[PDB]
Amino acid sequence: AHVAPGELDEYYGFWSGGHQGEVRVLGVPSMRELMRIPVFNVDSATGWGITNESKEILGGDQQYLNGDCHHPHISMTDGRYDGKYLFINDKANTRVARIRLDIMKTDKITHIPNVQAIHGLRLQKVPKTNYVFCNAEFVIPQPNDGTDFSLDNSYTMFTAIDAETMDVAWQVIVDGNLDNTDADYTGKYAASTCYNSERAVDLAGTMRNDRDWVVVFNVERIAAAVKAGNFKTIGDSKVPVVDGRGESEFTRYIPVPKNPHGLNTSPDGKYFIANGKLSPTVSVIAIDKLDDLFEDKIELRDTIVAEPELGLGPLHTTFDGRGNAYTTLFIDSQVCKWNIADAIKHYNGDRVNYIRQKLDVQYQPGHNHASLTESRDADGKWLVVLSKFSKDRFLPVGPLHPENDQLIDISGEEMKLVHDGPTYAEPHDCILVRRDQIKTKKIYERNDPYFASCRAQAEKDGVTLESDNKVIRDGNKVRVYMTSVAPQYGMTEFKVKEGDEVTVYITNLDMVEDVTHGFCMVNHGVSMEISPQQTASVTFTAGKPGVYWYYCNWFCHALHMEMGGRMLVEKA
Amino acid sequence: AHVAPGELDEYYGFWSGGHQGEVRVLGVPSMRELMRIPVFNVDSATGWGITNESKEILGGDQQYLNGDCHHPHISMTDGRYDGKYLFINDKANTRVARIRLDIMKTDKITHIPNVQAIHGLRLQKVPKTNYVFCNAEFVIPQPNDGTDFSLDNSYTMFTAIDAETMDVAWQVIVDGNLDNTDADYTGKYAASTCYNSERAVDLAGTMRNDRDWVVVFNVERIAAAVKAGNFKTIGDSKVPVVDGRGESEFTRYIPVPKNPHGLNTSPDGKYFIANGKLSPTVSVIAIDKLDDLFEDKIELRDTIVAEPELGLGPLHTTFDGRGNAYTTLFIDSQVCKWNIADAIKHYNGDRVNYIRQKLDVQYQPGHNHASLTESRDADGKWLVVLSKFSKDRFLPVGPLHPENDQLIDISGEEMKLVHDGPTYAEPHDCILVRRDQIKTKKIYERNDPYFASCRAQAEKDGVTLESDNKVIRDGNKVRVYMTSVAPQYGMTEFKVKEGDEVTVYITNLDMVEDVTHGFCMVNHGVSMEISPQQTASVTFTAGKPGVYWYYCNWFCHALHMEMGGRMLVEKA
Ligand code: CUA
Ligand code: CUA
Ligand SMILES: [Ca+2]
Ligand SMILES: [Ca+2]
Ligand SMILES: [Ca+2]
Ligand SMILES: [Ca+2]
Ligand SMILES: [Cl-]
Ligand SMILES: [Cl-]
Ligand code: NA
Ligand code: NA
Ligand code: NA
Repeated sequence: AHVAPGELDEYYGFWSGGHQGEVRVLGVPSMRELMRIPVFNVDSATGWGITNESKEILGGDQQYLNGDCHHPHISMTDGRYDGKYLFINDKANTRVARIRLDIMKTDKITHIPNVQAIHGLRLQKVPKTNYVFCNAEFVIPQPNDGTDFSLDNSYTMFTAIDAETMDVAWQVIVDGNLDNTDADYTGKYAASTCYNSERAVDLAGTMRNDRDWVVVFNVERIAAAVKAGNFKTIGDSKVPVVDGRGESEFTRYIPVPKNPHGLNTSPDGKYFIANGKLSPTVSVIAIDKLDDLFEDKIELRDTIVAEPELGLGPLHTTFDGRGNAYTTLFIDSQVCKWNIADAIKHYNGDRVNYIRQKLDVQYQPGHNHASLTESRDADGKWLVVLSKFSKDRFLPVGPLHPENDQLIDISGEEMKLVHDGPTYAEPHDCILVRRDQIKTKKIYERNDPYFASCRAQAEKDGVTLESDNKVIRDGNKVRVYMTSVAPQYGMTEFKVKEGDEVTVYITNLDMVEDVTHGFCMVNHGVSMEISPQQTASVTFTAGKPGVYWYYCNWFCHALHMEMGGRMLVEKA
Repeated sequence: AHVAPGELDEYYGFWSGGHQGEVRVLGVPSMRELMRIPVFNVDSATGWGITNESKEILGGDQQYLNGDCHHPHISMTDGRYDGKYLFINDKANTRVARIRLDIMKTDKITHIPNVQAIHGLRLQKVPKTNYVFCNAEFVIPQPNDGTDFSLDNSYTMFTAIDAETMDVAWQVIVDGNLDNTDADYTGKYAASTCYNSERAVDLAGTMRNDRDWVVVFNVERIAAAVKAGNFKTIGDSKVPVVDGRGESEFTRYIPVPKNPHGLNTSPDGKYFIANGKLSPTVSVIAIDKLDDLFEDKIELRDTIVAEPELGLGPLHTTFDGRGNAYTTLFIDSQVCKWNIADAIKHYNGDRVNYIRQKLDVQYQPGHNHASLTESRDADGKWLVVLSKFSKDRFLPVGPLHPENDQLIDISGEEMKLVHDGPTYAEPHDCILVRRDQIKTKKIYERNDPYFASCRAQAEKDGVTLESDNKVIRDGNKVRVYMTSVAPQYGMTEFKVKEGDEVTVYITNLDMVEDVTHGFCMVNHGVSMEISPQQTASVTFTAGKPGVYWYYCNWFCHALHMEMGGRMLVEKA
């Protein structure tokens, strides 16, 4: 449970940042934050959102200073984590990101078309992560062009992204809406919860139906229809769209009470578990019955093998790989341990006890996550419970309180609280991976894709980034290329005109690990990271005439304070 | 050392974020981050830098997405922390911020005129914090208007800000430059290091002189000259400027080797200690000799009562209140405990031993900070050492590594490492305060200054913020006022035209602690916090015609997912 100085954590944890927009890398079981990976936020330090390279990745037709990331998931090969990529949603500005786990940096951002608010996200497990599966939460008109605002004619879609290219593969129109999603251990099926079968905005409307549903997607049938050309398109997007509304070959709508929320696949591949939320239950769907259901051989509700009452406000379920499930009860403010097989007996009227233990948590739990739960190798060691209120649990810090991520030992029969982890607004889910499932680089190589655009521009200017310190004049544009070797930039002054569009490229020629440099231009609103063997750039408009200093903002050497230069801006 | 679940930390720590731009609130000795206070960064979650209230506080004539904050200090009454305000510098875009410690929010940002790169910052101690003292690091022409770029005619200034108004009080022109600063325990004196007596840009130039100096400011004389009207002004600023160059009544330039860096006041009020950096020394200046020096009764170097050799790269010194000092050695990667009285005897020629202990730290230490060191109540319990490299100390996370903030027990004769704390780029200094020295509010009062502007606009529109759900049209502006009680906004639909300038005001009517609401407009790049009894607002341009959902992004209730609404944008 404890990590001494000089000792390493046993697992990485990748935490969502919620509306703060980043991913946080923790060591488990120390629960210490090792790194922040900027995604949808703008990072003053590394310049994510400021650098040209990050801006290229972000794309889009407007700058967004925010995002809302909930659901981080790591790429799999044959149902085991492979450590290549992390993917996460953006509910705020309707995007999905991919993070490269070799350098812990975002490398792709995709805008999802003709939907709003990407919420649920999880990955194909088997045969490997070929698809990223994405829910859009909020129904909108199709197309959304202002000619018809009616809810009556508003819909959402389920989206599959090609994991390797990050281009959207296809979308499925559904009835109702989409909340959370998971995938099976064959590649054939994915499934999502719906809380708004009513397609309402008002609170009473969203709660009218006694049951909403889990919608199950026959990914095999969908992919085949898309391959055959049996699809349509919406609006300005060329993405293939198939229609899963009503009675469709692509979907099954299994009724589940009530405004259900989490959707979690058991690590033995047997079950999708929908969390009942307004219903004090979960609903256990037998994946091995879905083939029969897609042939209309059984009823929709025949796939339900258990629907146990657990307590008030079930939100999310996770697994120890020993046959138990752990479910957050938001209103009762507990985590409930229960046995799946015993709940199945109870549903059948063989009235065994199925609840093993309720542990109070502090306070109001959202997601929970057991170590390796999303893989075949679910190890039953650690359980993280991510609670949304902290009240009195930490020192007072004003009206805005931290969240509380609690680490619980589930290695034995009895859940035991070990650590209370204050966290800034606002983690949703997290994912734990063994140390040995991640392989990182300690320095860049000069062909790295993270500065492909810099190499391409340098070639146009005949600049050798590893060697040159040059000022290139291009009309109202100026490109400044500098090398850096601690504690010196290879250029200590340059001159431009007021209003010039200045781009500064810095290449870090240091080879020693951890010798990162920075670059900041005083009063010009720019900063960037340049780690060993990286190139990075920033663009800014030169301000009113005068001297402006630049300096290294990454303490790098005893002579760091002296690592700088001057930009001289002349009257045009 | 250890804080169990349900127990509280004994100290607050306020960490600088460096070029990440925020202040981080830690519990000590657990070393867990309790809260982030946005300052110069743009926070996707709370909307700091997006909300109208934060934008008014930031002011300026352009948006900055970045800052570089090093030096957090808390307001004092008679040399004891009083818990009212924290102040911090911005090196990147030449600002100073004040944080209100009742709500843990920035409330004032001041742009410092006619200087670049605010670095050193510390507070008046006695009789209380009336002044904030600020160093500007980089010499610039006066005025900085592009007519003369020469270093020969470039200078910097020391700045005093009125702590209560946050308006600049006066500035002092100096020779050389300014790095770090501290104040005495009378109010009369402040002092700064200089590393660039050469006023050079090139590295060899900045290290040419064997000695630079500590510049001591006679604050009493300066304030008198200003009150008498004996000052000038620079450029377009009305701030009073006095000239402390050369032989001046306002300054004394005590030679100190070599490119000295930290400047630290001992808690008995006896010494200013300059950290030698390129010289393996510190220089101990006796404050009780300064009156004699300002009457020319002693020589400049007669104020030096010790100049002990400690080791390679001394950067920052801190104090246990027992007569020992603790100095970071950046090159040797150690913290050195030494006895001040013995160093004075050694300087006098006595055959004595002033070094007590060298502890290896991991790796390359910058600032260090002992609990209550900046006050009379320096308690000698804890020492934080903030190191700039972490190498192998934490799990690998790519080319960019965390920093390492180490917690050391200094309560006894032997310094003992207790904890290694990974931190994101890049803390400089921190300040520790007892739990009982901070008094926070849990909910807002409706007269709070943090939404005075919202109140004034509501009044003009005839709106009662605590009761109204109204849409106000004013040309092409739309002001939308809503109340909120989780899980329902008081308005679930509103209509605007494409291109309208839409301002949404939300007033949180929940009264229970920790029931924070949020607000996000999908695809419009806005988010904001609304904590209990707060009002907050965001402004955005309505996009292309269509439906856009808004939702609460602060998990607030079991029905959080249903806390939404729609903005309907029509073609103009
Ligand atoms: Cu490069 Cu500090
Ligand atoms: Cu309001 Cu969640
Ligand atoms: Ca419903
Ligand atoms: Ca919360
Ligand atoms: Ca010098
Ligand atoms: Ca570092
Ligand atoms: Cl889920
Ligand atoms: Cl200092
Ligand atoms: Na099959
Ligand atoms: Na089958
Ligand atoms: Na099969």
